[PDB]
Amino acid sequence: MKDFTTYLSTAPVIATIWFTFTAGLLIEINRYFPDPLVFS
Amino acid sequence: VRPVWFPGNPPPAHLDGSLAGDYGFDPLFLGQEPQTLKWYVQAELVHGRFAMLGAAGIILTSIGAKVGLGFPEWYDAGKVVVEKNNIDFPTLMVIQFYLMGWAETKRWYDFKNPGSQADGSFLGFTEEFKGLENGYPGGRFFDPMGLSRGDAAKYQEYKQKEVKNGRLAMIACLGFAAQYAATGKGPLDNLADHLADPNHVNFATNGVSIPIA
Amino acid sequence: GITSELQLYTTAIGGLVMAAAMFFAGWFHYHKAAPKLEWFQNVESMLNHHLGGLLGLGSLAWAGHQIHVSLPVNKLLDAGVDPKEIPLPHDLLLNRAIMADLYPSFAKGIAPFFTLNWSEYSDFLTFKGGLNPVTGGLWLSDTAHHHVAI
Amino acid sequence: AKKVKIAVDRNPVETSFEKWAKPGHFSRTLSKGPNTTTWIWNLHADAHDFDSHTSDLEEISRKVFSA
Amino acid sequence: VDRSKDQLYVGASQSSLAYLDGSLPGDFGFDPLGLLDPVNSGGFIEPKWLQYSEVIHARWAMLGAAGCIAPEVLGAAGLIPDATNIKWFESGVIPPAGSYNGYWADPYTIFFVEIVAMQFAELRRLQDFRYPGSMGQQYFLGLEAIFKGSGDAAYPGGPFFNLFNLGKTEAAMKELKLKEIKNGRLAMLAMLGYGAQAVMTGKGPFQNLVEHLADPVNNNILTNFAG
Amino acid sequence: DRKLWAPGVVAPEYLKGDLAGDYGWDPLGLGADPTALKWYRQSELQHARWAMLGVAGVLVQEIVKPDVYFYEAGLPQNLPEPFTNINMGGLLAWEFILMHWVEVRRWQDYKNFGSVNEDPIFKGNKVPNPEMGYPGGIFDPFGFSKGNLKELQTKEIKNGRLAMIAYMAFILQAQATGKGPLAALSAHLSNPFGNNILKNIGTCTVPHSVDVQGLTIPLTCLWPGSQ
Ligand code: CLA
Ligand code: CLA
Ligand code: CLA
Ligand code: CLA
Ligand code: CLA
Ligand SMILES: CC(/C=C/C=C(C)/C=C/[C@@]12O[C@]1(C)C[C@@H](O)CC2(C)C)=C\C=C\C=C(C)\C=C\C=C(C)\C=C\[C@@]12O[C@]1(C)C[C@@H](O)CC2(C)C
Ligand SMILES: CC1=C[C@H](O)CC(C)(C)[C@H]1/C=C/C(C)=C/C=C/C(C)=C/C=C/C=C(C)/C=C/C=C(C)/C=C/C1=C(C)C[C@H](O)CC1(C)C
Repeated sequence: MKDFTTYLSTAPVIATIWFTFTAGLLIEINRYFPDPLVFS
Repeated sequence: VRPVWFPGNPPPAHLDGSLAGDYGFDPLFLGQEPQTLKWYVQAELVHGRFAMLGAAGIILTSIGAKVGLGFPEWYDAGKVVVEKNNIDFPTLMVIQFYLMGWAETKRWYDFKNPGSQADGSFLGFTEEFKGLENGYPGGRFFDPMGLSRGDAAKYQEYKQKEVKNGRLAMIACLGFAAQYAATGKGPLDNLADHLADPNHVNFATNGVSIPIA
Repeated sequence: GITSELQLYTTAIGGLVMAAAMFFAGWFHYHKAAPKLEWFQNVESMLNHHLGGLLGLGSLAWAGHQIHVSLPVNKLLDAGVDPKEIPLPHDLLLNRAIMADLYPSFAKGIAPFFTLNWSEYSDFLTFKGGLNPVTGGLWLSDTAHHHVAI
Repeated sequence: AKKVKIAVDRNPVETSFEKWAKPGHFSRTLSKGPNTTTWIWNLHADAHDFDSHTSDLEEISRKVFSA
Repeated sequence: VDRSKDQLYVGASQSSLAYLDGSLPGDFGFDPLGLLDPVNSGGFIEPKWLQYSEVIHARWAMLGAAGCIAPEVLGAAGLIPDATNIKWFESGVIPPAGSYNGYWADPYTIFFVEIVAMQFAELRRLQDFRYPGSMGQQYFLGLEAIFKGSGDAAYPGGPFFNLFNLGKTEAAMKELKLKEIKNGRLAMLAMLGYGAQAVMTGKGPFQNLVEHLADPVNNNILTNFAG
Repeated sequence: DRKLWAPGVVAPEYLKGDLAGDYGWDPLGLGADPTALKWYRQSELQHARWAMLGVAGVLVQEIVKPDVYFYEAGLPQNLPEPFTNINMGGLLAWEFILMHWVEVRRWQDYKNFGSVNEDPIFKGNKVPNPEMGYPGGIFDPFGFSKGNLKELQTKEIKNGRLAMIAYMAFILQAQATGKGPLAALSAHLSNPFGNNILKNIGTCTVPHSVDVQGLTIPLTCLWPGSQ
């Protein structure tokens, strides 16, 4: 298992997870707060 | 030499038989790292003990509903309690995470630092929160009858019973959810229907589990 | 001859089973039973199997699907029959009488093939050419004879 | 005349995640790790160039077949 | 292939005789595709698995060949009611071909029992091939005493699988293994015959025999191409 | 040197003729564990002795009261005049209390042999209990055990094993034909060919359930017979 979790820590895999998470957060915010153009 | 989940296959190296309920079952090597295994041992015990409470609670109330004492089904109890007693759902939910948050966080930091909760910081209590083993608190509060402070051989037997009954309860709770989804009825409505006609009322004839049938 | 979402869905499941099998074969033939160099160098045997087996049997099998499924279903579709009233493909396979209605030569079974009376199958093995005037595509009876000949 | 027959080797390569955690393992040049960003591009350009990783034709063929 | 008994069958080749030395039961030197050559063997194409699999197919086929025709024969003799006198392919194994309603449960209820029963029987048998003698070690309600095997997966023997300890001598046991394999190969071909004849004719194996005897010239495969 | 269950078989290494009625028969090797053999020998005696009472009860009752079907004698309305329509719950209360006592007394003897030989109220009364399962003393008032005990034990187990098979024959015959053992025998003799198992095996004459003073008791045949 140590080696497999080491593989999951490589740059492409971390980038995939982090950007999947970051994209999910941005998509879900726009799902619940649609069409935001200004801060009120 | 000890019995294993798949007779003939040697147990994996990291399952040496010391833990309760050790049958060499870890085909995905999820607990290979010793520090991960300690965390998972406690996770299995917390899951098992919650499942045992849930299975017994579901079974008892289902019996009461079956014999017409007025209890709701487990999948309807939540709505009936709040509406009948005029309880704010969000307020009850917040109180639950306060009380569970306090107990869980103290358990969390005893795993990270064993015996750290016994320094007297919580209201002056010292021994009751020292802990005995990973996942086995012990002491006067968690073991008031001291069944872990008597016969060592008896204590090990109880550990084997606890985890096995715990695993069975976890499976049973999975059954309650699957059976409610398939049949839409309560656990003892399902049991009563099966007993009336075992050959023709089972998962193979419920119209869901075997779609091709 | 696909007419329902169920038939499409079942093919998708089978594709995943094949996908798993391909990935298993790749692991198996590299980590477990890896061929030796002499196995790869049997170019004569490889060509025999890829010509007769991969292409020959593949074409024969597909011709089998066309004769027993594609042609009957597309014949009824081009006649205005509603897709849900068309017999399911296995009913065509198991009931020679239904096929004999669409193609009378089916009433004679496979005997004309074995007696070299191949002209009997002219009702579903054709040489029309051109295009089907209803659908604008090739006659499926032509493609079926094509794949038999191939 | 050589007989046409099935011929394999049993268990040639152990199934393990050890090399997944060692980028560039397949090549003698890259297996030592990066010192410049050119290493990163070289890792991907050479990944499937099997014959540049070894001269054994049998080893190349097995990689081709499973790929 | 040469039927009957012979020193070597038709398909025997000088190449096959290099490794087919006659030790295995039923070794008539017939391996034209050379699937039993030990050199550079692996996977499931190896002498042990292939010989084990042939016996397994032989034993299932012998049950199937007798079981796929028994209801028709006993039904003809009147020993069983006509309601259970059914063709092997109409018993519910292939519902599109016909099914029998009258079992104590629907075939999918029965099938689940088959899965659980066969998983235990089959996976335990597998472990004796992978780890010889391992099924006699772990507790199995005291039944592990009869699952020790003998070191040869195809012939476990023991107090149950060899109930009457037949073939006590090596010569006798060798003779019996030959008889088991030849009856098994005959049964395997019979099952293939049942399947092809069902598709070709749509009738049961017993009807096909009765009709061929009634008029052999007008009832055979050649006349069954047409209708 | 004793005769075994079959010719040419070899007795298990743990069956040396010490026990009465030892034919070296253990196909499933259930007795290989020495602790299990002692327990299984006790249960064999219980089945043997209860079965012999069962056969004698069915046979004697059928002769004395031919009009009563032993299979249905358990219904309260069929009880003799003094006990007719007795509360079955109160009747079960006596049996549970009294059988629990004697069975736990017998059970504790297995757990710790020789520990419950003495009367618990009137001290001084004891049973010899020479062997487990053979109390003696008050249980052998006529003193037959003071002789060739081993021969008698052989006779007991031989007749007991025969009675076990005999009683299950009564049960299956009752389910298939709905007649008692002697009534079934008379039916066979009158029409040996028209009345036998070949025709009756397909019929199960037991209802699906019966009502006993307001409690519905499920019933079942031993096979999926046609109701
Ligand atoms: C879980 C099983 C498993 C494990 C643990 C291993 C382990 C190993 N294999 Mg084996 N292998 C497996 C399965 C496995 N293999 C399978 C299923 C196949 C068939 C394809 C093979 C075929 C194979 C070959 C041919 C070779 C190995 C080799 C290796 C070694 C290096 C692996 C490596 O660096 O991977 C890291 C690589 C990756 C993560 C790339 C994954 C590529 C796959 C096909 C998915 C790509 C999909 C993706 C969507 C493509 C488009 C991307 C786009 C969307 C951006 C190592 C001992 C190599 C070696 O040196 O052995 C001695 C070698 O030459 N393996
Ligand atoms: C690969 C292609 C292919 C396939 C699979 C089929 C298949 C079929 N064709 Mg078609 N056909 C094809 C190509 C094909 N055809 C071509 C190219 C032509 C043009 C010349 C035709 C022309 C044609 C005609 C004119 C007719 C058919 C018919 C049939 C059906 C009956 C055949 C028959 O009598 O078999 C005879 C016997 C066999 C094929 C042997 C079967 C052997 C079985 C599977 C053995 C099983 C053994 C095993 C041990 C069993 C275990 C059981 C288990 C439960 C234990 C069948 C569905 C007939 C029909 O009724 O169609 C609806 C029919 O009339 N075909
Ligand atoms: C390009 C494809 C390909 C090729 C060339 C090979 C080649 C080889 N494989 Mg591999 N294999 C493949 C794909 C392939 N495999 C796939 C997809 C899988 C996953 C299921 C496997 C799983 C596999 C295993 C588990 C084994 C091999 C073995 C072998 C060797 C002997 C094969 C043999 O005896 O075949 C002759 C064929 C048979 C003995 C009977 C196969 C019967 C199949 C299952 C049914 C018919 C399939 C047919 C093409 C389509 C039927 C359609 C319809 C009528 C139903 C050989 C090196 C063996 C080995 O390593 O030997 C040393 C071995 O043990 N292969
Ligand atoms: C592996 C081979 C095989 C398989 C899968 C089948 C399958 C089938 N056979 Mg076939 N059969 C076979 C071999 C096989 N047969 C053989 C070799 C013969 C010749 C002897 C027959 C003769 C035969 C006949 C005559 C009939 C079938 C029928 C059937 C069907 C119903 C089965 C049934 O009701 O079982 C019932 C279940 C059992 C017999 C097993 C009993 C299981 C219980 C739980 C055991 C209890 C044990 C207990 C200790 C009591 C022991 C008492 C004893 C000592 C007296 C089914 C399709 C029937 C059919 O086609 O109906 C339409 C039918 O009439 N078969
Ligand atoms: C392989 C054996 C086999 C199997 C699987 C079946 C299966 C079935 N039989 Mg059939 N049957 C068989 C043999 C078998 N039968 C034989 C040999 C006879 C003649 C004695 C009969 C007589 C018979 C009748 C009269 C009826 C059935 C019926 C049935 C159904 C079950 C319900 C029932 O009443 O069973 C009863 C049958 C048995 C308990 C026979 C058990 C046979 C065992 C498993 C095999 C060994 C028998 C052994 C050689 C001793 C035979 C007797 C002896 C005196 C020679 C089912 C389809 C019933 C049905 O649905 O009819 C429409 C039904 O009415 N069977
Ligand atoms: C106890 C018994 C019967 C008891 C009957 C009684 C009290 C009946 C009472 C009544 O009837 C009356 C008087 C009058 C009725 O109005 C009322 C009732 C109440 C109905 C039968 C046991 C019957 C028991 C039987 C038949 C057991 C058979 C066991 C066999 C054959 C085992 C074989 C093997 O186990 C070996 C030995 C070794 C292994 O290696 C291999 C295998 C094959 C597994
Ligand atoms: C040798 C050699 C050599 C070289 O080298 C190569 C080659 C040539 C390739 C080879 C060959 C081979 C072959 C020929 C084979 C064959 C096989 C078979 C036929 C099988 C069967 C097989 C078969 C089988 C198993 C079968 C089985 C069956 C069964 C169980 C059945 C059952 C049943 C019954 C009773 C009845 C009911 O109602 C139904 C059922 C359910 C159905």
